[PDB]
Amino acid sequence: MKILKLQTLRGPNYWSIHRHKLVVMRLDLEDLYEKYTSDIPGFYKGLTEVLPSLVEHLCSPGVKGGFLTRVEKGTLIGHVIEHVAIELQELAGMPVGFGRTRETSTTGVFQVVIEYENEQAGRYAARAAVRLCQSIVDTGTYPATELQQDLEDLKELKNQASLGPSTEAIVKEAEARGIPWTQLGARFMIQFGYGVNQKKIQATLSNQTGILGVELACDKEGTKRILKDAGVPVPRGTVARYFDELQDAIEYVGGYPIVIKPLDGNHGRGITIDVKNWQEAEEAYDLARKASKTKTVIVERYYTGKDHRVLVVNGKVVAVAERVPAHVVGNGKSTIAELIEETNRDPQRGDGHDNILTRITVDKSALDILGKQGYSIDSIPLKGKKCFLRATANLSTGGIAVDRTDEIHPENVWLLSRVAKIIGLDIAGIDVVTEDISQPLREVEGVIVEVNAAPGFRMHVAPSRGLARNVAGAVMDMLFPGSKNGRIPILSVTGTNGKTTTTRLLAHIIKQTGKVVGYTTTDGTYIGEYLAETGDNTGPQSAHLILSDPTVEVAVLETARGGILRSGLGFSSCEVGIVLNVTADHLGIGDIDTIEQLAKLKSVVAESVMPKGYAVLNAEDPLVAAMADRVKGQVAYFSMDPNNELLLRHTEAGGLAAIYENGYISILKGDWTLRIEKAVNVPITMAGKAPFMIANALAACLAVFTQGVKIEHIRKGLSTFVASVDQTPGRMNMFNMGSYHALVDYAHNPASYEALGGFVRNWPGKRIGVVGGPGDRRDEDFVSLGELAADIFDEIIIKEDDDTRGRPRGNAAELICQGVKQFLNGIKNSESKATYESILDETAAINTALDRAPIDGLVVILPESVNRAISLIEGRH
Amino acid sequence: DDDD
Ligand SMILES: Nc1ncnc2c1ncn2[C@@H]1O[C@H](COP(=O)(O)OP(=O)(O)OP(O)(O)=S)[C@@H](O)[C@H]1O
Ligand SMILES: Nc1ncnc2c1ncn2[C@@H]1O[C@H](COP(=O)(O)OP(=O)(O)OP(O)(O)=S)[C@@H](O)[C@H]1O
Ligand SMILES: *N[C@@H](CCCNC(N)=[NH2+])C(=O)O
Ligand SMILES: *N[C@@H](CCCNC(N)=[NH2+])C(=O)O
Ligand SMILES: [Mg+2]
Ligand SMILES: [Mg+2]
Ligand SMILES: [Mg+2]
Repeated sequence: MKILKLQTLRGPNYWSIHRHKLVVMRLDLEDLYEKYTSDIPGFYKGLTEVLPSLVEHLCSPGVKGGFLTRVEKGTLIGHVIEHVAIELQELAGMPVGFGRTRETSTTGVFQVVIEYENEQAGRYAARAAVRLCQSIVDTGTYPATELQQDLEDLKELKNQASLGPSTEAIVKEAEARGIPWTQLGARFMIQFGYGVNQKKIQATLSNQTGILGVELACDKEGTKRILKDAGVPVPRGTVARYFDELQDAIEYVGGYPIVIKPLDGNHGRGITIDVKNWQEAEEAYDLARKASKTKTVIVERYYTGKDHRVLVVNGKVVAVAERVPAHVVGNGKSTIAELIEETNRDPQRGDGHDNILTRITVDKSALDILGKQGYSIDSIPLKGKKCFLRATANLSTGGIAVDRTDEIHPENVWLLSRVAKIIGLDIAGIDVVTEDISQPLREVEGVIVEVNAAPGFRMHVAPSRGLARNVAGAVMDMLFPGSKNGRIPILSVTGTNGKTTTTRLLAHIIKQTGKVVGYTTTDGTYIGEYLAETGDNTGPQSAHLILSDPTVEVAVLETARGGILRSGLGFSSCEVGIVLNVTADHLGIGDIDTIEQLAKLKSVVAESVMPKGYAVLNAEDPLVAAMADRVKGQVAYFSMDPNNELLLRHTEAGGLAAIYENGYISILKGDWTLRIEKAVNVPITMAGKAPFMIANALAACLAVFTQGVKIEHIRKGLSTFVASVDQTPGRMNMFNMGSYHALVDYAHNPASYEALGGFVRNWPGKRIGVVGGPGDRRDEDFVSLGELAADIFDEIIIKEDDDTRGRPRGNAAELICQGVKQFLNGIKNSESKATYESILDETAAINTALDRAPIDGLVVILPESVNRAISLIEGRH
Repeated sequence: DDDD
């Protein structure tokens, strides 16, 4: 076994839709290629003793233990490998239930697809499955120590790539509302929505949470001063840094009892709660001073009453929880000694940062605290009354929370909303000390102890003594007020031969409307009028740049098959999904070997259209038109032939099609025809000479029309879009230098070659052509390119791309020469005797083409890089 | 700090 390639899919992909997280591996079965499990000695027993849990795999039999029966009858090792990967990452607590195995075109390599929950965990499970199976086939068993090591590694990977419970809850709510979410790579920040409609959270702080409010909340004395200036009942306190100031401060606060705490600390380090005389105040002051990071200590009046935590979101009180400290009740005539471990044996209690109820930790400090209680270990509680173990009233110690949201007085709700607004926090956690939350804080001597930014709502979604509150729902309501997701209109263009031109035309048409358009094409990624990134930029890694930009209002993405194969789609759904054509030209790349597979791959865009969205399909292409079914949302057809029976039948019942009827780009809305332009006033069509450009224009116009763009804007965008170097880098570019003309294009496959010929053959001048193709394509494609170039052109100059993609140098050139020779030998008389010659350098090829251009001739260039041809023709004026 |  040898792992040849390991890819991870994060969106809708070729293998599945709605199963976004997948991992696909090319596994080489060098020696066990046709060895079934029944033909491997001792394989079944070793496998079933290493992992008995496989008995739960309801395989193709569909019954409990069916996979075991499949192994019994003899099965290929790829199937057991995918199953062992599923079970290996399932034992680590990660439920996954998708798996596939396929035979590739090459002899000994399989493709194995495993569902994952964590990317690193999924890759690790895929890598470990083959090692486990190889060890079983070599020795008959797998060591238990290695199995435990692998499970521990998987659990560590799951823990490492995990959000927090607050972020988990908020992300789960956003997913439930259909709002897209992505993980930023900087500071554990999560981005919701797209473009101008996006928001950001870290754990509870949002992108609208103020720096000033957070800093004021972190400052205890500043918060107290601000709240006192606003009439909020804060505790009467003072600060002190030297020993001699203690007596004066205690006089100022109003007597006894008092509270001594540090200015800065964590988990209540060195905070005394209740002191009533001198000496204990002195030791508490010493402890707090040695616990504070700045030697300074708050001393305030002690206020009796229970401790409540009030959560305020968007100025509204969402949840109120009373914090009861760790305690036991002897109502069953049992004392502390039994109950301390009786409570610890309850499944609700747990450690870590997931189970909120913690075990009652009997610390030495806790022993001292229960010493101050006035009772002992075996002292039975009187009458069955609460007896406490600590006084901090915190969940970490082992206390409980009681829901009090339905009992808070309306005046208290108003006061706490005012406190949150005064501090300046959109989400705040306010600590109140009061004898009764159902009465106003003025009647009882209730006080506001502190205000916390980025509070944890972990005690409100699981009170354990009351009703849970949907805090994540309130946060998501604050982030997205109405029934609004964070989506911007997404238009995904896919197809074999017209993605870039259609994407640019769509971007121009939408730019006619006053909107900022972020679009990614083969040339580069643009936002508005300015280039955001250079390169290929046709995969999800460039779609994320557009979808995360804060200024983009409409996203237009050219979605090539390469990105879908590599890592799937960069988005869950698209508003418009355009499929232009599917031609079997570059077959053999990846697992794609038949045009049916290519159609299935390109259908991912069509099947990703949301139910309220549109799928713009070419009715003239049978494979693309076959995608009409299995598409959620409406279908709109475009056809260059106005008499297409399928399109007419579609328009009769419903509408939303586009045709080219009588020198007119027309939209059919059922029984209504709306003409846009004469198709000779559209510059890219070149006075209607290029039909493929007209098809691209039809697709773009239909796509914008389905989204409500006015006909006037479509007309203006279609008229003002130019097919020259100013806008189109290498798409149908004319260059005129007087004596002749230069056509630079991007043709590299037989379909685009035929489309190019359909326009070149109408030129009345001499036809010189420099042709070529990428080196990673099949030989038959090169032969077809050569024969088509022979058919259409009069002078042939064959060049092979410098980046040959692993193919030996030259081979493609002589095979295109073989194709042109075959076409030449297929002619009896001198009907077309085009001259042929091959030079393998781009500069030499274009120089030779431009050197011997006669009067009124046409020289067509199909270079590896557009910038080379652009610069070469710019230098020569 | 964090999740106060
Ligand atoms: N002046 C006071 N009167 C009565 N109870 C108080 C007073 N100050 C604090 N407490 C109680 O002590 C608890 C902890 O007070 P804090 O001001 O939160 O001290 P701390 O150093 O911030 O500890 P943490 O980390 O915030 S729990 C509060 O939740 C109250 O229950
Ligand atoms: N609808 C069409 N049908 C056939 N050929 C077309 C069509 N639209 C454009 N072409 C030709 O195909 C060439 C290359 O296609 P482009 O639209 O420029 O880029 P592309 O389709 O994205 O190709 P890739 O995938 O980026 S290599 C163009 O220069 C045209 O000559
Ligand atoms: N509760 C927490 C808030 C501090 C601000 N948070 C961040 N991430 N700057 C605290 O430290 O009190
Ligand atoms: N309190 C916060 C902690 C999780 C975020 N921190 C890191 N390092 N991911 C939460 O989300 O509850
Ligand atoms: Mg507190
Ligand atoms: Mg605090
Ligand atoms: Mg392109």
